[PDB]
This record gives sequence, C-alpha cells and structure tokens, in this order.
Amino acid sequence: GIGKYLHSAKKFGKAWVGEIMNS
Amino acid sequence: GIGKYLHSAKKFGKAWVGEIMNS
Repeated sequence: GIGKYLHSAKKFGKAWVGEIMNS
Repeated sequence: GIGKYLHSAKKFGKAWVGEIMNS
C-alpha cells in the first residue's frame, strides 16, 4: 500500500496545482 | 502531455497531502 501518494502525488502535488490552481 | 495533473493529481492532491501532510 502507499506507492503513488509519495512518488506520484507529491510530484504533481507541486505541478498539478500550478496547473489547476493556476488555470 | 497533461492528463495526470488535472485527471489524477488533484485526486491524490487531497489524499497524498492527507498522507504526507498528515505525517
């Protein structure tokens, strides 16, 4: 268990927001 | 190009943070 929120979420966590949070 | 930050990140954005942001 736990193998995306720490290696796939965090990454986008800082990029996805700049995407949605910005657009 | 685009497809995981606005179709997968947000999801974890709320779960991954409650994961790492929680501890």
